[PDB]
Amino acid sequence: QLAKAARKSAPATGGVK
Amino acid sequence: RRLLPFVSSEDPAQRLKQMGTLASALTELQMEFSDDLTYSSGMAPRSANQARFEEGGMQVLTKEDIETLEQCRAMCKRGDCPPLLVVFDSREGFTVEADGQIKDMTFIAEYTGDVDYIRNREHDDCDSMMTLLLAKDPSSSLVICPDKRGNIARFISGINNHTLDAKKKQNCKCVRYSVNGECRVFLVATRDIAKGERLYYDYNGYEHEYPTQHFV
Ligand SMILES: Nc1ncnc2c1ncn2[C@@H]1O[C@H](CSCC[C@H](N)C(=O)O)[C@@H](O)[C@H]1O
Repeated sequence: QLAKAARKSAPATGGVK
Repeated sequence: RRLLPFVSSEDPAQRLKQMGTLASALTELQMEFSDDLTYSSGMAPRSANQARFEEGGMQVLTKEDIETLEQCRAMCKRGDCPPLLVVFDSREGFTVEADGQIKDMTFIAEYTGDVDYIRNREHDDCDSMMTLLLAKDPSSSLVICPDKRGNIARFISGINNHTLDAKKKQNCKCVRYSVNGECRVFLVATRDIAKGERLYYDYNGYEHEYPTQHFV
């Protein structure tokens, strides 16, 4: 019954390397 | 450290074959190709996508790296796609592999789809949502939804964050940069990837909103 929602996230600071 | 444009496959037939694997996977998921962020009705307006709303701030894409991004986008538009192949794998579903050499710091693709409020997507079954903007006010937070419109980015695999050896599979990285005051999500090779090597990045690179216990 209870509805849950997977989400990817990425950093917004620190560059690539 | 500078972003590098990709080197598309020299053989025109090879680029056709590549573009076809993406077209087949999109058609399989009943999706339309879109190499940009789309702002739809009953979802988020383009005005909602403002980088100054990121809690803690967002790094800014430099003039040098913006020209690199435009160069890759112009290439995609003209027909020079990145040297990637969409391949169905029974243990992972659709996956993305390098169909040519990709050096470290090479721009792979932008994470595209429909931008919507996280608040409108709290119980959305889409297995491919990606955080766009993380605001202090949770009603201002945005999510990229490649359920109806999207590109290659949504087919790229993630690493299992629970295994001792799964971090070793990561060869690319998902970052968020400010471009003309807006949030943008990009994929970059973190090491030299060979032809046939499967692309993997950390799906939980900022938050931990994606269950990966079962990943291969
Ligand atoms: N390392 C991995 N092992 C197993 N499944 C994975 C995985 N990386 C990605 N996946 C699968 O891919 C999903 C994220 S969306 C990536 C595209 C997807 N495989 C598709 O066929 O459309 C996950 O929810 C999971 O089902």
